[PDB]
Amino acid sequence: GSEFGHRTLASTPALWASIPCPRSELRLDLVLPSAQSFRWREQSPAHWSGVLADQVWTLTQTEEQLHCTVYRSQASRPTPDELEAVRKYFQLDVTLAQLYHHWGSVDSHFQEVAQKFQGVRLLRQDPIECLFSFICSSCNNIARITGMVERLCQAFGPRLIQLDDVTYHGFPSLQALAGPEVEAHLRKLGLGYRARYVSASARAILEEQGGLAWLQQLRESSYEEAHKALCILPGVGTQVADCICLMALDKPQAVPVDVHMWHIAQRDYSWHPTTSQAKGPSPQTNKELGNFFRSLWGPYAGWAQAVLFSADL
DNA sequence: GTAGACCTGG
DNA sequence: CAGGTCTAC
Ligand SMILES: [Ca+2]
Repeated sequence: GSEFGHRTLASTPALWASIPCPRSELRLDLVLPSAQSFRWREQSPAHWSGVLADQVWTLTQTEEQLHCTVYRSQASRPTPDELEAVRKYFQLDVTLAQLYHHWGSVDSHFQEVAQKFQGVRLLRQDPIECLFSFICSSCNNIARITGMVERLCQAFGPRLIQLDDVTYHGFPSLQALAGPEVEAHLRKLGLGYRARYVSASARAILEEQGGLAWLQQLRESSYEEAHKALCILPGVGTQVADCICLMALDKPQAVPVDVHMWHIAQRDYSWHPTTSQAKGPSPQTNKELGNFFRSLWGPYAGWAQAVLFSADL
């Protein structure tokens, strides 16, 4: 009975396991729907379900605990090894209290604004999902992006399991996305011109860059190196590259500059371009603005930016 | 080194 | 009308 549908902490207590984690270090309601990953849904109030480490999970938290439950057979509580995967996904080793202190210490503005928005951290995402999810972010809003990514995974990703009327799918592989007629197919799913970038980048990686390995090892390369490489892919400009660097390649100093960030820079810092004579967003002015926040916040400027983006809603 | 074109739900 | 990327003078 309760053995069907998405679980909740109450309905199947013996199936959940917890990870010590204070809400000051993580607010699911601030991270999961914030445009880092687009594959988490709050199917039950305060409960988020999505694919993590190739399996489906539901997560919910109390004041000091991050409660997790996994759907693989034979119903059972998450093993310690599995829970680890959750910890790594949320990079729980990176201490938020420490980062907030540092940023608050060097930025009076961050100071005030951050008090009301604690728990905003960066998800450690898979390079492929992050690469194609953000290729779909172009001239698009979170709601539409979520739909496109969803249709995309349903059509080309492996079927995992079914909860209620939701069939979860793993993210498509490079082979799948590189397949014949993927573009036309993606266009039917509404991805528009982005359909072409998805197809083109899948093939470029597989047939020109050396495949998945080329991408995966960027995590060991330098931020400037990683950012440089990523920009080779079609549909991947400096902005989506920074997103990938920050979100999947362990480059915490990466700062994706979009119009949103410009608004923050102008309104909350009275910032203006020093180098370029261009007064608005341009390849040159965007690069600079990114440098501005890096010198202000430090080695984790990217994480700091996420905090401001949350409080800005 | 700065404009329209690219797609389409609103 | 709306998060960028791409390419033409
Ligand atoms: Ca490119």
